Amino acid sequence: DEVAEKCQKLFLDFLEEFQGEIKYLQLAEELIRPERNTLVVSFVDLEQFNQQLSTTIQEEFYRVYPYLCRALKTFVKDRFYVAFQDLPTRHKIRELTSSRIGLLTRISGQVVRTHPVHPELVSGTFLCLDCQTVIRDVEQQFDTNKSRFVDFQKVRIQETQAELPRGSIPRSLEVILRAEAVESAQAGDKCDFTGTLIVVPYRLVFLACCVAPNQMTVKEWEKVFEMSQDKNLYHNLCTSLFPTIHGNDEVKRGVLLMLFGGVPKTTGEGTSLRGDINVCIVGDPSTAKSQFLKHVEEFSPRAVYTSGKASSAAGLTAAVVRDEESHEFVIEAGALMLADNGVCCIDEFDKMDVRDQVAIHEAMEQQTISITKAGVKATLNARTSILAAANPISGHYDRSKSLKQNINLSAPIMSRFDLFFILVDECNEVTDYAIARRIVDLHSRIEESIDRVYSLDDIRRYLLFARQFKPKISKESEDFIVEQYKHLRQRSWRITVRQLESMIRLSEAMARMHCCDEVQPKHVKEAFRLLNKSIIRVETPDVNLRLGFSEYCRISNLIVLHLRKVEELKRSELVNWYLKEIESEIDSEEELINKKRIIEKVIHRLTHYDHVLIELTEDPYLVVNPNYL
Amino acid sequence: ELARVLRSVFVSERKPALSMEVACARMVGSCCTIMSPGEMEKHLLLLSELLPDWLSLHRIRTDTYVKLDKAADLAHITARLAHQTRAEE
Amino acid sequence: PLYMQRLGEINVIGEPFLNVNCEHIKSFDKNLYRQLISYPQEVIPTFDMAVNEIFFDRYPDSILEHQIQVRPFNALKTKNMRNLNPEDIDQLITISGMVIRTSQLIPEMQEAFFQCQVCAHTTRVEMDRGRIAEPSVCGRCHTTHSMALIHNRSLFSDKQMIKLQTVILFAHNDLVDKVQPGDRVNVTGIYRAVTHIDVIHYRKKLFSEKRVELLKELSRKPDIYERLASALAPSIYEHEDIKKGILLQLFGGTRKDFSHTGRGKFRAEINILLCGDPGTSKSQLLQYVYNLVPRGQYTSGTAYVMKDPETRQLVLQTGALVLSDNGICCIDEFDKMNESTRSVLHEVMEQQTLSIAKAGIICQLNARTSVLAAANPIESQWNPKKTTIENIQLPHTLLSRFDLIFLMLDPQDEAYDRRLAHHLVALELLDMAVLKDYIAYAHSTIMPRLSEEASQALIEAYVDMRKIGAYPRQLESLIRLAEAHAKVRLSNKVEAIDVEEAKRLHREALKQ
Ligand SMILES: Nc1ncnc2c1ncn2[C@@H]1O[C@H](COP(=O)(O)OP(=O)(O)OP(O)(O)=S)[C@@H](O)[C@H]1O
Ligand SMILES: [Mg+2]
Ligand SMILES: [Zn+2]
Repeated sequence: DEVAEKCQKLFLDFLEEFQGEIKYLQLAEELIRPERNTLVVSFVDLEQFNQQLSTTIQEEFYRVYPYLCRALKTFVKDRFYVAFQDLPTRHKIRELTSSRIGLLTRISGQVVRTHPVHPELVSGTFLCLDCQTVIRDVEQQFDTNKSRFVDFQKVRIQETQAELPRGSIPRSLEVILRAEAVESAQAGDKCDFTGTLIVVPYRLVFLACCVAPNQMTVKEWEKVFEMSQDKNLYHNLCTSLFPTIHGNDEVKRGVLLMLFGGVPKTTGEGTSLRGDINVCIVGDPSTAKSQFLKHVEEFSPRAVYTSGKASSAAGLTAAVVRDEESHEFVIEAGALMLADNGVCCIDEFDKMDVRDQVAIHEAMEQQTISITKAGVKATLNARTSILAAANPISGHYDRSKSLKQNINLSAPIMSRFDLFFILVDECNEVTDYAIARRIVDLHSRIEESIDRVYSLDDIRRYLLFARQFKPKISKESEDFIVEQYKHLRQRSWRITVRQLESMIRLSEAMARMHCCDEVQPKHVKEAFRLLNKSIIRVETPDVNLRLGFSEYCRISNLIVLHLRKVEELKRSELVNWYLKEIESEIDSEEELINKKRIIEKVIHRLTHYDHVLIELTEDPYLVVNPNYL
Repeated sequence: ELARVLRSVFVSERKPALSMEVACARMVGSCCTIMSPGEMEKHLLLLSELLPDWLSLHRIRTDTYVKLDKAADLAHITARLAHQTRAEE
Repeated sequence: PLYMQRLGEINVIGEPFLNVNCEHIKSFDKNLYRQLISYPQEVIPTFDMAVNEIFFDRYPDSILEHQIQVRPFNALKTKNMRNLNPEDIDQLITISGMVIRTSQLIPEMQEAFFQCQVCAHTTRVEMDRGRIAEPSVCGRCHTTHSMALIHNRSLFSDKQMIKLQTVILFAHNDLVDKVQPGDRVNVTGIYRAVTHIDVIHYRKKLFSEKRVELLKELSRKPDIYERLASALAPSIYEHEDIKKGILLQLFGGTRKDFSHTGRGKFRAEINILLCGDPGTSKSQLLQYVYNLVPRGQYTSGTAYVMKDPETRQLVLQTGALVLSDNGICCIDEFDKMNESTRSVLHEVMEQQTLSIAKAGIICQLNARTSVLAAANPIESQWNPKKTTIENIQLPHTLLSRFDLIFLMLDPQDEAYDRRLAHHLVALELLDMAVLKDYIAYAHSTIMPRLSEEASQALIEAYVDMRKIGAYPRQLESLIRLAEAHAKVRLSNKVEAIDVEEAKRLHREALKQ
């Protein structure tokens, strides 16, 4: 093949002239090392150096690969295998056809099974038994001392879930790895393999060479920076992530926090502390129990969804199945281990049998799953965050019975959820009007009725950037957490050390959200409410111009705290202080006059209705009722 | 940068012209940034309007097809794009 | 001549494939059409040669991937699959059918690449008639029996075996993978016996102008709806509201994709529950619906795993629910069903999808079906009580999922018995035959959309309804019913009349 010799000469040219330092000289010198026998070559450098050679290699890789090896051997000997990387095109397993045989392509899949390393005889020195003639350098079409052997690994891969079309069985592919590619892949991992599709007697097999698992653009980086400095980032994210869901913002905050997640810690005793969050939603029907699952599934690419009763014990964690060809027993993966480092959503968790939940138990806390079945002994990682949806007994929360009698769940399962929300439905005219108008507006005005503060892709990029930081806990946060847990535990869903760890995780999640390298007590105060609230209405009613109950409590708390601090004032002075403190939010004269109106009304209402403030004789003195805590 | 990828796409497909849908899908599946197909379509339209000599669009029936000259030097085209960006600034 | 424009379009696109309608050949030349039917395998090369010569004469500078191939389709022999005879061997045949299973990609050699074992002299042999013409001598050193075959260097064509509902189809090259199981295809190809059919072409409007005019004339009648109510189930007496609900379910709602919103695909298909004593019109009505509606399913009170004997791989079989996709599924004796199946039913009722995670098999399936269920009260008699559960014992979830619930009570009124007996002893045609095509036309052509007046009406209806107790799902059902009534009037906009009629029907059902 003249073109093969031309390709060999051009590869020599690339190796000898690519640069102000030649990148491959050190790699070639290290190729002398016995443990190093494959050379990694970038495809982008090959294509930029010349295009004819790049196209020829991409098109006749099998034709010129031994010539490439010969060129590598010649170049090294002047002072072995060739590996390629960074191919710009990704392809799907369902795209692999006979028309692509011999083409250099890279394929994405998930490793499901592995086989041990075997010696493969490449060139064999054969001894004739009739005339004692030694035949050397005999290639094999698919004396041990003088023959050449290469390490081999066989991998079985399965289609990714995202690329799987609905109603289709994910096909499996066989992959051959040699030399340095051996043992570089582990079962349960997702990898991209660069190589070719060869013809085995027929049969389809992929020969691979490589495996796969600051520099961002200026404008994307600047957008991330700008949105990282937003003071209202938390509420804006909460609104944008669920634009079509009305109320129930506590659930939104909880799911956002579990998306952020905490940091895992491993003790010197080797024990691993879970750095994830598990969330349970239980409620009467017609609520948004499901919609959150769908939103988090569509938003996060690493999300898995499943139903309650249709899932068996084997299908959740793993199963032990006998392999047809090998006549042995192997492990088929379950949903939990496929959802590794992701989120798993379970719908109708109540309908699941106890025999299934007891299997879930181990993955819930120890974050790993152990199998000791039929002579098969193994442990697998199950680093997942579980989001469970359920309804109370008989579908309706009966107030004639106790709270404990309204949930048919085991005590450890109740204990192992960090956040446990219970939703109760009530008949209120204003809530009915809001729900009806939202639903009809969505049905009639599909796209123009959506106002998203930030793009979904922007949220994804920000979350990816934020998840890699690991904040430190401050001493002030430390003693604040100590005293808060003191107060909380001094009062069914018992509060154990697990809740303390959940509180620490929530504080760390708040710290990661704000891109802060250290944890501040404000995060602790924020998470304390979320841990406390438990049973939650759809929406609080208005208080007489109207103002929400939460804001009313916030203003009351602020004013009481300031007066009580000053105890160790005057009406006008206190109003001036409040307006000084809230200057960071007001941006217009109208908002200032509105705030003045609101604070005057609230102070009057507290003075004359709630009796928390007592007047003492145009600027009367104000004192706190000594029985408010 | 996207233009570079586009070139490689036409290198990979062994075809002189491709539809909007397949080309946009492959570019999104190979781009370094997650983007919507509509953004890719608008970017392709911008490339066609700025640089018609390299890249041509043909309206056939109910679709628009994309054809490119593979022999053009990428460095000169990149310099022209940088000059156009500077001019628009 | 349309064919010259077709050739120009092929030139512009570069795809060397010609689709030729057999009726055009029959009209142009009956003898040539007969020759095509009798010996397609010999006239197809002639057609390819003629079209290639014409195209190269017109545009000789064509860089074609492959030579232009002619694909005839829609032959007169639209024989039924069961009408095959030994007479039409090696003739073209066209069959309509359903695809069940498709095999994986099967490579077949078409060019054998041989290399000399001494001087590496290379040659190519065309694969002909299932035999390999292996060279015996070398072209350079003339050494006998020095040829080696390289599988990788050889040329392969993709072929696929497909099961059609049964017959075996063999798709080659381009035709491979173009058809997904679960679809209806008209396959045109040559009949061969070893029996099998080799595919040449796949096929995946129906009303004249007079039919559309007649439909418009009928729709302009304000009574047609009620008249259509009289058209449904003539043997069933004094169930006009039930017939109205069945017709509205037949029309159904309109499908909307909320992909830009981040929300799941909302259900747009209507389900109705019926409860009453056995021996009533339940079974007859269910049979009538199943017979009238295409793709209907009848079941009595899902997907499964089958071992492939060939590759020892676990494949999936689709239950009646999946098989009735875009159709209507009717179930009898709802109460008497196992609780596991009813637990499964919640997902298909709500999300129209179904997820399975069993024995390492994880899959999701589309289940766009309408459920028409018949149930029997637990007492076998209407005990005077308050809630429907007190008579039927059904969970609140399943009841809340149903859009419409109707109860069949045999009244203790003598005149009703008179009318029933007279209807029995005495026990239209222009309507149902037209109505099938009318429903198909309404489904394919029109889609209504919501208005502001109907928005305000629905908001008021919701706020009034909750005072009686109310879930947003009944509001969604009311929207669906309004869409169905708008489709009934063939109106592109939902108005006050649709909302008022839907509210009237809902309140009548609740009162009863
Ligand atoms: N706050 C809300 N905003 C918008 N739509 C809502 C709201 N609450 C309820 N809905 C609507 O009511 C539907 C019910 O939500 P789902 O979560 O699917 O039902 P569910 O409460 O989970 O009951 P199950 O578990 O499916 S029996 C939603 O899909 C929305 O269409
Ligand atoms: Mg739900
Ligand atoms: Zn020879």
